[PDB]
Amino acid sequence: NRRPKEDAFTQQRLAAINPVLTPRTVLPLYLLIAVVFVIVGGCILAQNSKVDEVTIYYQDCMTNATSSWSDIPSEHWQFVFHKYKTYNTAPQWRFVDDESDDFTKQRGTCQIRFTTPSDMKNNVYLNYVLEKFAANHRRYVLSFSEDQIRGEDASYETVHDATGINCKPLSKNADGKIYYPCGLIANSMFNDTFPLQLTNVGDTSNNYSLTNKGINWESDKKRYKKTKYNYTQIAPPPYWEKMYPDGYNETNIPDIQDWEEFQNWMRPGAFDKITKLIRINKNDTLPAGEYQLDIGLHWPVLEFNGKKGIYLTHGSHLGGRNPFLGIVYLIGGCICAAMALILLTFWLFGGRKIADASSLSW
Amino acid sequence: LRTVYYNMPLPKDMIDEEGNPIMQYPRNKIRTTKYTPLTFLPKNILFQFHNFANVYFLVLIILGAFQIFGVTNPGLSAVPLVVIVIITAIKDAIEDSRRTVLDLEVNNTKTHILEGVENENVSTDCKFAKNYWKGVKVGDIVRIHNNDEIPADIILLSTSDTDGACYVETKNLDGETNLKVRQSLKCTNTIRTSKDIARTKFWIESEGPHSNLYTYQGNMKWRNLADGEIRNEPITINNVLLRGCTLRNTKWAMGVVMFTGGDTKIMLNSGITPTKKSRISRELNFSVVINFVLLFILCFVSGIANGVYYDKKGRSRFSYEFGTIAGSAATNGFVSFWVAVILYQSLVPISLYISVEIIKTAQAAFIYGDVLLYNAKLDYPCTPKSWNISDDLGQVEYIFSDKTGTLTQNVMEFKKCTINGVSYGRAYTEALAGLRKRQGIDVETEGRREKAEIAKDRDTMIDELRALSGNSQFYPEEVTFVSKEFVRDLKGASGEVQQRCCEHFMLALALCHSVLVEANPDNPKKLDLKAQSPDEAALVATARDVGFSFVGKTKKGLIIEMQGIQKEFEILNILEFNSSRKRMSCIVKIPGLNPGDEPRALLICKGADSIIYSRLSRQSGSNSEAILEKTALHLEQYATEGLRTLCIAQRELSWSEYEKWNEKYDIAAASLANREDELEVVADSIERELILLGGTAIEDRLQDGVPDCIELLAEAGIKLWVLTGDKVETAINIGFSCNLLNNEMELLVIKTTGDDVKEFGSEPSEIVDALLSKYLKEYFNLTGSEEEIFEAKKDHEFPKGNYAIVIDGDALKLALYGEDIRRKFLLLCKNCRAVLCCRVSPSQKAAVVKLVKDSLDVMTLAIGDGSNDVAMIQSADVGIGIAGEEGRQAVMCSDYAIGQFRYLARLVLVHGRWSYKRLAEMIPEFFYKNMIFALALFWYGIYNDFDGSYLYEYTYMMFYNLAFTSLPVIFLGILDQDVNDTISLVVPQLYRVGILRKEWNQRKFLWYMLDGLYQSIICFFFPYLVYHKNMIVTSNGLGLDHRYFVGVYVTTIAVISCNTYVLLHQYRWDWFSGLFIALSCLVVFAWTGIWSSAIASREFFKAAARIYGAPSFWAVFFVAVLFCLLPRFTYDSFQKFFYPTDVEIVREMWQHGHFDHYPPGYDPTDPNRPKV
Ligand SMILES: CCCCCCCCCCCCCCCCCC(=O)O[C@H](COC(=O)CCCCCCCCCCCCCCC)COP(=O)(O)OCC[N+](C)(C)C
Ligand SMILES: CCCCCCCCCCCCCCCCCC(=O)O[C@H](COC(=O)CCCCCCCCCCCCCCC)COP(=O)(O)OCC[N+](C)(C)C
Ligand SMILES: *[C@@H]1O[C@H](CO)[C@@H](O[C@@H]2O[C@H](CO)[C@@H](O[C@@H]3O[C@H](CO)[C@@H](O)[C@H](O)[C@@H]3O)[C@H](O)[C@H]2NC(C)=O)[C@H](O)[C@H]1NC(C)=O
Ligand code: BEF
Ligand SMILES: [Mg+2]
Repeated sequence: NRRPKEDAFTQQRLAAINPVLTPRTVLPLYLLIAVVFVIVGGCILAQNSKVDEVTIYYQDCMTNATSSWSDIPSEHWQFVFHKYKTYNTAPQWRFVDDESDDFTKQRGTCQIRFTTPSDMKNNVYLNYVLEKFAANHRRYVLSFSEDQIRGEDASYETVHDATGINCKPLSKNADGKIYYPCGLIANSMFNDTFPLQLTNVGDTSNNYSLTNKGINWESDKKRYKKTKYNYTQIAPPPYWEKMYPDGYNETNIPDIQDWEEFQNWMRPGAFDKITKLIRINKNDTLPAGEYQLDIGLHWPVLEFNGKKGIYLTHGSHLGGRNPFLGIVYLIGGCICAAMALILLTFWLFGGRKIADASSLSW
Repeated sequence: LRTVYYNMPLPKDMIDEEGNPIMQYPRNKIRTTKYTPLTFLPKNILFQFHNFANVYFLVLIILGAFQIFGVTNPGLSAVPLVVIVIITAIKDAIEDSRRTVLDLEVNNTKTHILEGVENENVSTDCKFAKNYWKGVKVGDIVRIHNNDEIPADIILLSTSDTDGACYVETKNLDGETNLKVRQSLKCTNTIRTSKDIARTKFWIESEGPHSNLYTYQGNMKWRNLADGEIRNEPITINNVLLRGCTLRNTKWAMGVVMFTGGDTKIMLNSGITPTKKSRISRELNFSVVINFVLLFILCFVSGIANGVYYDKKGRSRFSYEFGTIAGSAATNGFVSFWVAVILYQSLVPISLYISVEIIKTAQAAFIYGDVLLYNAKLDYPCTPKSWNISDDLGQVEYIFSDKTGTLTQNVMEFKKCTINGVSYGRAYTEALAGLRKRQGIDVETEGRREKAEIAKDRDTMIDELRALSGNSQFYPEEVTFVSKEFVRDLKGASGEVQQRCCEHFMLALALCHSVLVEANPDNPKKLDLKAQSPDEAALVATARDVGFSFVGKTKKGLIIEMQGIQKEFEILNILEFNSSRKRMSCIVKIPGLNPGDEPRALLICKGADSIIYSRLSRQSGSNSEAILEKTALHLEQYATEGLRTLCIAQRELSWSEYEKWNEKYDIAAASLANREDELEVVADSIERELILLGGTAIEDRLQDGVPDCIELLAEAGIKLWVLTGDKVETAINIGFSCNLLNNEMELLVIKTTGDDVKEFGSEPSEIVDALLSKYLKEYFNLTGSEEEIFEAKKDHEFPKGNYAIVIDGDALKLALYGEDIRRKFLLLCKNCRAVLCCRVSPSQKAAVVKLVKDSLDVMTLAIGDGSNDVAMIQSADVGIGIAGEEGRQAVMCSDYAIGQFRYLARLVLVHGRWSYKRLAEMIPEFFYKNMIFALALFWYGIYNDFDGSYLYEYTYMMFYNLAFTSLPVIFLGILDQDVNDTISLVVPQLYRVGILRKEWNQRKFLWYMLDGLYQSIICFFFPYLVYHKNMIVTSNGLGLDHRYFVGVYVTTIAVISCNTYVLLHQYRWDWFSGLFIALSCLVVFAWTGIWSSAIASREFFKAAARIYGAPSFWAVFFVAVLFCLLPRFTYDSFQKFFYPTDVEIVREMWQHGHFDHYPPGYDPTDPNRPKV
């Protein structure tokens, strides 16, 4: 017949709970969430406060530093050490001109001598920070070639004519040799030569070694693969034309699978501040001493008033020193504990019965 | 003006070739459908584009197809709009294909058309061969048999009965429960067989199809045989069979077809089935405009802030990007405006009109598939026919019910009678007005009436031929006692004058009637009663059951089996019942006790009680004035129970005075003075001095739970106005039996008196049609107001005033004419506790609905069955049809179709009250859910100078409104229940939040827009403030600083905080919605666990390995889901403790076991329900 099927789904009789928010169940739900989030945020701020860091901005080293060891002004450097909270022994800095470079906008070597009163632990991260460099405009972040990242000898109509992501302003040069790391992202790669060690000032054969391996994820070598262009087909990018003065030989075409400093720059920063890892040591503790950074200056920032610096740290499991997560869990507890208190003291002094406040039968 | 020719070629008014006639009559096909198959696609697309976001999406495809803004894949972004328009149109065609299968039942149901050539035909023997209903054309000759419906408007030619009389059942055209007599034409009255009608040539000069049920004008012209001459013969309305009618008590009726298709009166009093966009659906366009303003503000801010960046000087755009042109842009905030329009386009989501339509289609599927709206007798479930207005059934304030077939069962039952001032009759009809004080434990009396029927059936076993069973015996009274007979002696007849009064009363009920005799083809030893009115069918059948079996009629008189013996009564005269008379009288002949004498003559008059007590004898010395107090007390007691009363009065005549009366009766019979008042005075002269035998009482049976359904609807604040097609006093009795008139009300009867409609003249002064405006003002001092209806539409009470409006239809035509009298007529009807509108046309039923719907801003229901209710069903906001054994137009034109009236409580108070609250919650939950995600594309604009880059990887933007968040919203709109289905009927006062419109406001929308604006600040700036210090968030220092990885932080907070916001705003956490909230929470981790293992991710390549393995992801996740949900879970907990709604308090009682003693599926409007 036409009698509908009675199976408790079609009759809308599924098993259910019907939760009713009484204050005997809701007010212990706030106190549980409030006690959890003040124990969590109390343990986050304890582990966050023990994160030491060294931030030295060196963008003014050609002009505000001379050929002798003078102090860095306090505008540029910040130290955080939890066992030495009144630490103010300023790092020194020195400029070596290198007149045979003939670039004159950013050349030479900036020699930074910082002092660390406490030792950073086993894994030491040497980041570089960039401020006011905008790597997040909508034409910048789409300008690269996905085919050339995966190690393919892509044509001109697959690096320039692709649909969303293409090397649109920087595809090929005047004679026609297409740029191998193309687009604005790979062209404007950060230049500054950082050393492969920290020179222990005051000691010999105790230099803290650093490396450019283990600088990106190991899983990025499945995507960044060695190229299959010949030297004839490709040319260096128009701002890489000083590292490669003769262009690409049959020996100097860069393997981007093993070159992890390129692989970090091809991941653009989301925000105005950019922090990318460039040196690491996974082996040794960095002892408490005065060390020396020797930065080959090649990267211009002062034409857009941007800063340019160094972030030496051993982070935490949350990463970096940021006081936000510990404060905002403690705010989440002290709000859930306060509005457990406000609704309870409104309940003992207002309050109603659970049966007959209904407007139908007044 | 049409002139239908038959059996004759047309004149030279056939100028149209390729098909000879010009006028092109419609075909006899009903439509009942929203779309014809030709213009389905143009009309359904415009119905979808009256939604304002659908012309918003169409603009984004036009503007996105230009390479100025650089939209990637401009032909793939049209795919989400195109497939939603196709899926909604396939759904609307499947919805509209189910109205066409009921058309094919109606257009194929086997009428009988003569096989003669019809010269009013298109281009593209002589038997009555069986043809289709759609094959009926204008000019056909149709033989309509017994008991089948009539195909078109038929000018009646001949009947099976001699002198050409029919009987039609106009309960489809009207509410008239009596059969109407339709006379055939006296020209073609001898035309009997199929060979006679083929040799007859004539034509009909008619008028236009003018939509008035009670009027027709026509001329039949036929050239006379053996004398060349035209002979006109007038055609009026009682010569006409209309399309809604059904031929009863006649073997065949032949006639000409004149009006087919939309020319018939039931089609002209109806319209095209409207599409009926719901009120929440209509008010959704204004909420989209609130988003068009919010989109405009965000694109205006981003358009001016981008141009402020493009005329700065010390920016890294000049050195490393190759936008080295320091000029070229002073205010380029036009091209940066509409980049943000493409960037922020998901702030009005594509999934809006497809989510809310899966809701409405699946809410219609659960109305269709429940067993408590299933009618087991008709084999008929509730059939939703409009699959998009289930939420309108939760806001209904006014019900405009029909009476006949809708409130009533079309079964009359003789229940009570008075014989010489003794009340004979036992019935528990509506003694349940006492539910205030005493219990509903009186199911013991329904068994106490039941044993008294069996004890009466075992006591009436004297020799009766057709004492068949109790199945045709509907008069339980064990006081049928023939007392002090066959006990003391054999002769007797000394005392017990009441026994002589009982057997003469029931004899008069077997004498004064016009009931004919036909043999039942099943069991031909038992014959049944073929009456005109069903009142007289119940009077003759109940005298048949107590002993006086009317077994036939002769040309001398009636054969009446008076308890075995078939005594013959010679009928002398018959005075037929009439509307002006309100009386039927029968002169019978007493037989002779003295030999050689011509004996006397007895007058037996029956009729209405109000006019027979005028016609009684005041000059008596018997008990003819002390019983008048007892009988008139009873007939007031019977009418307030809701029973049709009918006095029985007599006078014995001397046979010489009767011959003097017959001498004047033959004067008024040999002349044609029947239209004149000559015959009605001769009948009046004999009907003046009368002795009262007593009265009767007949129950017009309601449907099964009709006074229980109206009781639940009135407790919900819903107002019932019975709009009636038949007489005033009939609906007043149904008012008292449905508990709508209460016996202490003041019936404010309008009752116009003059036959003058406000149509012509009488401008400076009137004397006969200022009456209606007068006592509208006079009844506006007991209701002490004049005209203020702006204050009235702020009031949604019942009221408590114990008044009732009875307007008579002809006075309704003048109370609906001008603006100032409509305002006073509405204000009086709104202030009364019951409104009865009687003798009302199909146009005026729609007019009362449109008056209440347009003046007050309210929601109307309009249940009915019958083609007079179609215009009322179509012109209301919802329309309910009540289904029967037959195929009904009011079912096909309706929006829902229930088998019985009592299902309207289960339909409105359960399904509509759910479907209102399911969709008044979901729609603010839906715009909340999108803008928690789309606004983080704006808040990221602050940190890239509003240049126009995307925060999200492109598979997050596709699958947010499609996969990760789409299912908790949809299973809230389909399966959410504030309370159980029994509690919706135990507590009908929970319905009042829909009448007061307290669940869907544009104010409620703005707080969900403000709760959505707040959490996007939480969903963006909580991942921002863990990156903002030094951009390192991973435990191994390797860097998650890509913008797609920040978008993973934001999306996972937004998806979990949405799907747990939807969970907290569900009543009834069941296992089905609880499973698919969890699977929507776990498909955001699963898709990026799969898509970020492929090399096709292209920037995103190991996102789920790197982000989900980062402890800073799982620290941002729990604190940001807190601050998203904490200002709303606190506001609700403050609301639910100190300002609780009624439905929060009823849920508190339901947890405390105040409703556990009700069975699952408890139906209070059920006669066969258990005890509570
Ligand atoms: C452009 C490419 C197109 C390709 C094809 C597109 C998809 C086509 C799908 C095939 C057709 C599906 C039809 C489903 C019908 C469901 C409705 C139904 O069964 O009955 C309906 C039930 O109607 C109701 O009252 C309940 C509401 C219907 C709920 C389900 C609607 C399903 C169809 C519409 C959406 C389908 C999905 C469309 C995606 C494009 C009609 O009732 P009835 O009594 O008149 O039916 C006759 C019953 N008997 C036979 C017993 C007398
Ligand atoms: C728990 C596991 C869930 C697995 C997935 C289940 C999916 C269930 C879907 C049920 C219906 C609800 C969704 C209806 C369609 C939403 C379409 C949608 O939003 O997705 C589109 C995806 O676009 C596409 O290319 C895909 C088109 C697919 C269209 C699917 C239509 C589905 C109709 C289903 C009808 C029958 C339903 C049966 C009962 C559920 C993106 O729109 P957006 O607003 O999210 O983003 C706009 C921004 N851009 C332009 C950049 C993309
Ligand atoms: C990264 O390193 C390179 C060199 O190590 C930096 O210098 C860029 O050097 C190229 C070629 O040496 C310059 O192109 C030349 O510009 C001059 C003056 O406009 C023009 O005469 C030449 O024909 C050629 O176009 C380039 O201008 C120069 N970069 C800048 C910003 O001036 C480079 O600056 C470092 N940074 C970036 C973002 O690449
Ligand atoms: F007899 Be009806 F129009 F409900
Ligand atoms: Mg009616």
